[PDB]
Amino acid sequence: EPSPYVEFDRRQWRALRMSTPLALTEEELVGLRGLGEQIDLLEVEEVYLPLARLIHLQVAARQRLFAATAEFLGEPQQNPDRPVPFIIGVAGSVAVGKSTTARVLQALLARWDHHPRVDLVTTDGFLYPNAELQRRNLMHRKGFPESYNRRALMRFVTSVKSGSDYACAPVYSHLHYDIIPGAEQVVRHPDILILEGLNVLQTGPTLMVSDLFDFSLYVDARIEDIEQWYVSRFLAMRTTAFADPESHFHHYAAFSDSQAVVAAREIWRTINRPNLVENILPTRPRATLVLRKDADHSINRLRLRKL
Amino acid sequence: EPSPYVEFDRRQWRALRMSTPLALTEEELVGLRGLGEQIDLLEVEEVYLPLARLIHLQVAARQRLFAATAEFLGEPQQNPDRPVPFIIGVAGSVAVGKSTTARVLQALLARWDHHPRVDLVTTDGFLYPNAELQRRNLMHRKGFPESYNRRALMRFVTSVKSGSDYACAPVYSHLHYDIIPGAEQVVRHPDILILEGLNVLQTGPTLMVSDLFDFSLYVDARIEDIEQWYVSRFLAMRTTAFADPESHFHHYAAFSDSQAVVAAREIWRTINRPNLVENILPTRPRATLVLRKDADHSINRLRLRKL
Ligand SMILES: Nc1ncnc2c1ncn2[C@@H]1O[C@H](COP(=O)(O)OP(=O)(O)OP(=O)(O)O)[C@@H](O)[C@H]1O
Ligand SMILES: Nc1ncnc2c1ncn2[C@@H]1O[C@H](COP(=O)(O)OP(=O)(O)OP(=O)(O)O)[C@@H](O)[C@H]1O
Ligand code: NA
Ligand code: NA
Repeated sequence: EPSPYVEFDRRQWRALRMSTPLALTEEELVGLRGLGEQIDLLEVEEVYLPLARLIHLQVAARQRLFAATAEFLGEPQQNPDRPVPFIIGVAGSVAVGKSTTARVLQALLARWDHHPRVDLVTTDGFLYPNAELQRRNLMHRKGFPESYNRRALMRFVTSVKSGSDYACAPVYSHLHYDIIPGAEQVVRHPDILILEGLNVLQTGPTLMVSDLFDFSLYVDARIEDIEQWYVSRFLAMRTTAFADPESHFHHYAAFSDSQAVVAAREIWRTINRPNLVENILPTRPRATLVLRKDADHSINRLRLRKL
Repeated sequence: EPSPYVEFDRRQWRALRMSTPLALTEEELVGLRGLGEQIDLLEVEEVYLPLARLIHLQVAARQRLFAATAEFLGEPQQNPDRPVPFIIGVAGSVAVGKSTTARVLQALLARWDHHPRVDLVTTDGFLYPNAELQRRNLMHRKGFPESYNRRALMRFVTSVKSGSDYACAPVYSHLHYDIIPGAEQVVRHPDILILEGLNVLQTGPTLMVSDLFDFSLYVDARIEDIEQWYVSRFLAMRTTAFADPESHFHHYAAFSDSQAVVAAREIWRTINRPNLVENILPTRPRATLVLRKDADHSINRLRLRKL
């Protein structure tokens, strides 16, 4: 029976790469790869290149849609070379790899003919300050929809896509586990804006950023695996981030593999997992493209929305 | 501050009509107008013509989007003259005029160059049978999301848009207040499919028909007015539909203006109003175009989604 989707195995997907050129060194893929991630240039070749090709085919097509409305509205023509920014959403669970997926994607798309301004904005900075979360009894729901200033987030994307000269987003510090005072990321009329976060794909009683997306990615994996990835990465961070005396979680550095595992699982059980199940996963159905990962972080399956 | 929307007054909207021809007689508008509706050829000129123009501009544009994905997928070209059907959703409250709005729209779009097959499907037929509603304790929630076989509805639209040769939908009888046994509406690869219902625009934890829409209309009016329209129409039906001895509500024909008013308001209070507030109105934010009506049924304002 008919389906809005079309699935592929990596062999199948690899072939749609067609002629697409690989413009990234292995030293560059590294500065994009997050701790624990297994992405290599091969995967970028058989998976991210076709995806970049697809996206570019749609970037031009997606604008005929706006032009039409512009033609209808009698309005003049586009603004000869400052089009409606193509907005891309990247969603997925904590520790699934989306952050890397988002960075690799921005790199590939920026290295394109004529060289388009491709900005990447994570929703981290749209989290409420710890003081504000403390006030709303939310310090233990960081990552849940309500922990974000979803209104500010919407004003931001709406602004950039509505053709603004520049827009600002706050900045979150992963070292201090909090929003950075006075800091800001400025975005100037990009050609493509990539928005990455746990729920970007959420719908609601109001127009949300998921409604402004022209294309969307959802990095997926078996829930047991992600937990394994989360915990492993947690243990792994004892000698990297947590090692730093400035880290809000420096006390974790001294944990034993054993107590660190216990600590990691508890956080996952009480926070990240509930949010994945209750909020993130239910948005997967409408992702333009879903990247399914095997326990080894390898992307070997894909589901595309043809409808 | 930027907005995804752009509003118009009828004067403003009237002008976007541009050159669009009026191909409907006043005798034809009548066979489309529902009891209580005040729509006339003037309104069709200053409101429905621009709208038809807009939609046609998008019908071609919207397909460059599919072609792109087809080009990417290596797939051959479209099927030379049986394109991806353009799906249009029309939503709104009971008694707001959408049913008429939907019929007038189908008429206008069918009377177009090359003459496209424009089918209209109301979600009435996707309601569960009274026996089935009785079983789910839903006979008093007819119109609410749960009273519809939303899965069958999705299979239907998915099927038509996925390029099916033909698809079937059940048929609802307004005379018998129930689904008609063995009846079916067959839709054959339309060029445009109009889907009209109370909630068509609903989103959820799963891919829904709102997600397959290429354009959407939401007929709006002040809630107090709609109630007035509902009640008036209810009274008015004592000498038309209810007069028929076959009517499931024939007993209403004998009501006095007074007890009929009481009866009408109760139904509105307990069913239609709650559903408008809790389910329909919350979907308005994402309608491509909203037709705002003044107490006299006159459309004098419009809100278009430019984003
Ligand atoms: N305490 C931390 N210090 C630094 N980085 C952290 C910390 N916790 C999580 N991270 C994340 O590690 C990410 C890079 O790895 P990856 O790209 O695999 O992240 P992820 O899977 O999206 O996980 P997360 O949602 O925690 O970022 C950075 O984007 C950063 O947000
Ligand atoms: N008992 C009834 N008998 C016949 N038609 C009815 C009855 N109740 C409501 N209607 C509706 O009257 C509609 C035509 O008028 P209009 O186009 O104004 O309807 P509407 O505002 O959408 O109201 P409704 O949702 O009740 O159809 C028909 O589509 C039919 O569904
Ligand atoms: Na910028
Ligand atoms: Na047909």
